[PDB]
Amino acid sequence: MIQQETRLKVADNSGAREVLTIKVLGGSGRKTANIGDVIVCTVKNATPGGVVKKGDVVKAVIVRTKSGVRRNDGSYIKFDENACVIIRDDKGPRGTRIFGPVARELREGNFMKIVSLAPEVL
Amino acid sequence: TKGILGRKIGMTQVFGENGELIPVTVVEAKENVVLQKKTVEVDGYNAIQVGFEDKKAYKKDAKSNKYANKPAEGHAKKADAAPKRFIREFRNVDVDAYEVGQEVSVDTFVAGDVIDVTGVSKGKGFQGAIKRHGQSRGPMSHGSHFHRAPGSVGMASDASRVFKGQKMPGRMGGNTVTVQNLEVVQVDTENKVILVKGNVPGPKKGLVEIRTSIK
Amino acid sequence: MKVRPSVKPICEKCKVIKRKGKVMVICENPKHKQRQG
Amino acid sequence: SRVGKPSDVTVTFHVTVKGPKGELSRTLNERMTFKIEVVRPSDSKEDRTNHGTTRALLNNMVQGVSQGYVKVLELVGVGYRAQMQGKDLILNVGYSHPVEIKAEENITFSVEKNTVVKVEGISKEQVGALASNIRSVRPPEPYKGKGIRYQGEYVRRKEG
RNA sequence: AUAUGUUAAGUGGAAAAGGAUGUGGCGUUGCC
RNA sequence: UUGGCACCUCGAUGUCGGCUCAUCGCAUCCUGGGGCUGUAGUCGGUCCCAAGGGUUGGGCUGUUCGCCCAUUAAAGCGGUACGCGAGCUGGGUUCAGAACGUCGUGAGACAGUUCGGUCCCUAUCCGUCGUGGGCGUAGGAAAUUUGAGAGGAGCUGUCCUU
RNA sequence: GGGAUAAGUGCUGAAAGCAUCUAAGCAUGAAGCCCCCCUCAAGAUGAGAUUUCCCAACGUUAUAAGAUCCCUCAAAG
Ligand SMILES: CC[C@H]1OC(=O)[C@@](C)(F)C(=O)[C@H](C)[C@@H](O[C@@H]2O[C@H](C)C[C@H](N(C)C)[C@H]2O)[C@](C)(OC)C[C@@H](C)C(=O)[C@H](C)[C@H]2N(CCCCn3cc(-c4cccc(N)c4)nn3)C(=O)O[C@]12C
Ligand SMILES: [K+]
Ligand SMILES: [Mg+2]
Ligand SMILES: [Mg+2]
Ligand SMILES: [Mg+2]
Ligand SMILES: [Mg+2]
Ligand SMILES: [Mg+2]
Ligand SMILES: [Mg+2]
Ligand SMILES: [Mg+2]
Ligand SMILES: [Mg+2]
Ligand SMILES: [Mg+2]
Ligand SMILES: [Mg+2]
Ligand SMILES: [Mg+2]
Ligand SMILES: [Mg+2]
Ligand SMILES: [Mg+2]
Ligand SMILES: [Mg+2]
Ligand SMILES: [Mg+2]
Ligand SMILES: [Mg+2]
Ligand SMILES: [Zn+2]
Repeated sequence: MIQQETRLKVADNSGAREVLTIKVLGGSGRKTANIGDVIVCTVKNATPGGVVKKGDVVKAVIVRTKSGVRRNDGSYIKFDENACVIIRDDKGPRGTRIFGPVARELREGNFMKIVSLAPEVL
Repeated sequence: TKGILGRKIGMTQVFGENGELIPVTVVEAKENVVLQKKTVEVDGYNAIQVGFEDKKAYKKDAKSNKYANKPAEGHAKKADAAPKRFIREFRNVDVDAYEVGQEVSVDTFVAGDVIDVTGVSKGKGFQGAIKRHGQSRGPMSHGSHFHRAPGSVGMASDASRVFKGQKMPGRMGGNTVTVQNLEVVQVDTENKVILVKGNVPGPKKGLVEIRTSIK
Repeated sequence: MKVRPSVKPICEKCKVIKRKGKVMVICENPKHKQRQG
Repeated sequence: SRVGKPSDVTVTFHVTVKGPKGELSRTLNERMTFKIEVVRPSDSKEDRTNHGTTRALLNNMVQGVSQGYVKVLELVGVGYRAQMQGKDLILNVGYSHPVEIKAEENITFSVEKNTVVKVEGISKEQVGALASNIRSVRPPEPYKGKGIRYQGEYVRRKEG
């Protein structure tokens, strides 16, 4: 459950460490976003030498949330943190690695490169 | 089309084909009997009257609705049925396919049938604009003295009155509500039960009317 | 369609007619179609 | 009226013919008598207008009962087709769905090369309406001429 | 109500420059 | 709108912005329909019909406004005492303190600025939202109803295929 | 989805021999109008309809069918 001003860890090696959510995309009046949704964010904290730098306005896909998600079989998955991945327009990751587990809903979202690079897909 | 009366028992869930979780409402629709057939020639419209949930027979000095009074008893005997607790009319069905005094079984519906369910929603008593009409609160701090009030109710000299239809506090719930395009999940002839996908109006034990969907 | 208070022929082929109580100009040239209004 | 002022058909007056190609009855204006030949009463403006239009309608009835009417449409464009699906017409005019134009009484459809369509009937108004609907399915476009045009109708063509 | 005519816009029952084969009455002339 | 006039109100008609709650107009912002195009297509320009619904979350500023960030189908323009303080707030603005610039001999003052500065009221009538009692409906009564009429709802994106 | 329409688009058609969507006729045509969908509704004093129940004598007394008072309550408040 990600809204404007929510801060998210970045689960890739693109340079960004923490981002702040600027906008939840996908319609007028949309307030919250979850796993697989795309957000506009600003990089509040970055590591040295990364492609993505502090102060940049980028787009990211949410890959895990504390709220988690509910699947049609009545099962749920929840994570210990909110983490996102910086993406390009082609939905490919800007970084070259993905850290930590990501939700399988990314596959339905067509973030196949992220799913492939993830060390675990639950 | 098709129609039946029942009591809402409660909510549960089932697992469909491919394992998806289907939340369902259990409706017990035993003891449904056609009491009357209204026609255009006599009543001006076509309908079948269905009684549901047999009650006790008439007795002298009855003090509650558990016992049929003499008018109700005569009305039921004309159909050769026990007096019923709930009586409702169905206009959607075709009256030429029913006889007076015939049972309306749960086997009338079939799994996959699309239905509309009508019932009296749960009562909530006297409620304010925030809950009853879903309005916004005023600020809770910053010196505010406006929290759950309804706000401005009109304009100035024009119009010097409050319009009809203004949203204000008052009794909430207890209204007739129709939920449309639900699905019949399962019909269980023993126990006379229909499983409706989703949820329906009213408290547990409340009367519900199941009809074939208009749309 | 030109909707104008002042409708008048624009070439020699323009024709002034009245339809449903409105003064119009019709022509082979669609640009010259005019209605008063 | 200059317009206002037959054959083995009936012309048995309201009017109702019994010609070779059908009956084709109607009412005509109620203030105009006939001897055929119509006559204008009171010489008023409305009287003259109605005299002219009544004479035209009567001549049309005679012509339709005698030799009928035929409107011809042509389809221009690569892949455009017109089939006769039994009695009705089916048009493939570049849409994602074929268009079904349903035949009507005293009206018959014909197709040549599945490109030139013809509407035949006793009633001039009905034939004109059917032709106008077949045209309205897809009217001509000014840049290439594609569409269902009238056979003898001029199409204004614009450049690229 | 009576006689004669005008309007078809509910004009009558809120407005202009300007536009128009609306319609009635006077006419001046060109062609036949 | 800025004004002109001084006709209601000075034995008081609370002023700006915001909040809450709306309601109406159409000169229509989006969506629906259409004509023309200097309309190839995708896009556009312009005019006509159309008020059903819809029409944002922030940074700055008391602000209205405006600029900017990021969205959206769209982020329309106006009326309702520049709608709405016996519904709220009180940042600004007519108050007593103090200071700067400036003017004044001075007391003090301001096409100015700056920090601080008490928002009362138990609803009689109409109105509105709910909820009962009486009588009427040509016998009395239980239940089921028709529907004159009224209210509600009415938005729209993206993707695949053709 | 059905009916009637707006701006439009016409067909037939004269006044005006021709032309002309119009003057009489005939079509078509909007998220809009009237319905369709949901809710309330006979104090609709125009007070409607159906089924069933009840039936006395001398304003009075007692009553019918049926309601209540009072009492135990909750899905209602
Ligand atoms: C809080 C109670 C006071 O209300 C108010 O102060 C307000 C909030 F209600 C108020 O200011 C009203 C609204 C005022 O009226 C406005 O006046 C304007 C000029 C015009 C406006 N309209 C016409 C446009 C009027 O509505 C005025 C003049 O009160 C000062 C009304 C007059 C009748 C007035 O003087 C009254 C009598 C005023 N007052 C003097 C208080 C004088 C100041 N004060 C004293 C105290 C106090 C005293 C003792 C103990 C404690 N703890 C406190 N608290 N406040 C009281 O003792 O009581 C009240 C009612
Ligand atoms: K009644
Ligand atoms: Mg709020
Ligand atoms: Mg408080
Ligand atoms: Mg001009
Ligand atoms: Mg008028
Ligand atoms: Mg003024
Ligand atoms: Mg004076
Ligand atoms: Mg004053
Ligand atoms: Mg006074
Ligand atoms: Mg308009
Ligand atoms: Mg800040
Ligand atoms: Mg105001
Ligand atoms: Mg007020
Ligand atoms: Mg001072
Ligand atoms: Mg000095
Ligand atoms: Mg302070
Ligand atoms: Mg009605
Ligand atoms: Zn022209």
